[PDB]
Amino acid sequence: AQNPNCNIMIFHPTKEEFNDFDKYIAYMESQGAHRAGLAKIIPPKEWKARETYDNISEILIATPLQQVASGRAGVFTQYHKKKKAMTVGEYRHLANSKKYQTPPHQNFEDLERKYWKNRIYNSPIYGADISGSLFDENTKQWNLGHLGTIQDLLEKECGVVIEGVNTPYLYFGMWKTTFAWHTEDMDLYSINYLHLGEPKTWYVVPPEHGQRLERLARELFPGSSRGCGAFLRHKVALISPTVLKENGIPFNRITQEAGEFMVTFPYGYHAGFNHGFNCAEAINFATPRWIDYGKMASQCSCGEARVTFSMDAFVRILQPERYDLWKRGQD
Ligand SMILES: O=C(O)CNC(=O)C(=O)O
Ligand SMILES: [Mg+2]
Ligand code: NI
Ligand SMILES: [Zn+2]
Repeated sequence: AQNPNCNIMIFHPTKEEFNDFDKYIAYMESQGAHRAGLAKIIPPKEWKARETYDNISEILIATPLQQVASGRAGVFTQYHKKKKAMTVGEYRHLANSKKYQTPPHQNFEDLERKYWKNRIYNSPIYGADISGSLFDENTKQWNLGHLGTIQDLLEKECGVVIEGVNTPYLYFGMWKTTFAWHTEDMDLYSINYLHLGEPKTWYVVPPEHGQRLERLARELFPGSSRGCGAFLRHKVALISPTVLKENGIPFNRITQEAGEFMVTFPYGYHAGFNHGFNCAEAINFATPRWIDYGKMASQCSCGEARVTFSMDAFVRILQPERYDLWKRGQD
C-alpha cells in the first residue's frame, strides 16, 4: 500500500505532465496521495494563472463575513456576521490596517503559535464564496474555470443526465481568517489555487480516520452534536492541533504559498487559516473513485447547512432514500 503513514505528498509536475488534469490526479492517487486527505501541487515553472494581478481591486465582496469566535483557544466555534459590501481594494486596505494586519513573527511556526493562542480574541473579516475566476481564459492547464464538471462525471460513470452547474469561487482572506473543520459537499474533492498574497496553513485528517475526528467533535461540541447528526457540515467548529494531539487524532499540517495548488480528497477533513491578505480560488470536482463516497456522504438535515442547487441532484441520484428528509432541511 502506498503512503501507509498518510503523509501529505508534494508533487512537482513538468509542463508535459500538467496537460492532462484527470490523468495527473489518478497518478497522485497511484502514489498514495489521497491517503493523507490533502496534496500540494507546485505548477511547472513555465506556467502562470494569468499575466498580472494588477487590475483586481474592483471585484466586489458583496457580503464580507466577520468571523466571531466563542469558546476556548483550542476548541471554539465561529459565527459569521454579515458586513456591508466592499471592493477588493477596500478589503486589502482593511487587511493591511493596524487592527487587522499580520503581527511580527519569526517564521510560519511562530505565526501558527500566535494564531492558536490568540485567534479567539479577534474577529477577522473573510471575503468568502464569491462566484468567479481569476484564471486567464487562455490558460489551458489547470484552469479551475475550465475543468470537467461533476454532472458530466456522474453522467459518464452512471449514465444519468442531471441538471446543475459547477463553477469556481474566490476567497479573499486576511490574518486569522479561518476555515472550520469540514469535508466537501457530498464528500467531493476540492482544488484550491492560491493566486496571490500571504500563505494559508492547512490541517487535515486522513480519510480512513475521519470518524475519529467526528467522534472527538461530538464530545467537544455536545449540544451541536445533539442538534444535528452531521453538524460539521455547518462549517463552524475549530479544534487545535494541540487538542487533536491530546486526543490521539491522526492529522497532518502544511502551509500553501502563493502560486501553489492544494487538492483535498473525498472525505478528507480539513481546516486552516490565512497568514495575511490573500486571494484563493477553489472548486469541487469528482473522479470515478468519488462515486462511492458520494453515496455514503453524511448529510445535515437540521437545516443549518443549506446547500446549492446542484447538490440536489447529487442527493437525488446517489442517495434516493435520504432525498425526501434532506430536501425538507433545504426547503
Ligand atoms: O480556502 C478556504 O477558505 C477554504 N477552502 C477549502 O476548504 C477548499 O479549498 O476546500
Ligand atoms: Mg477589478
Ligand atoms: Ni474545503
Ligand atoms: Zn445540521
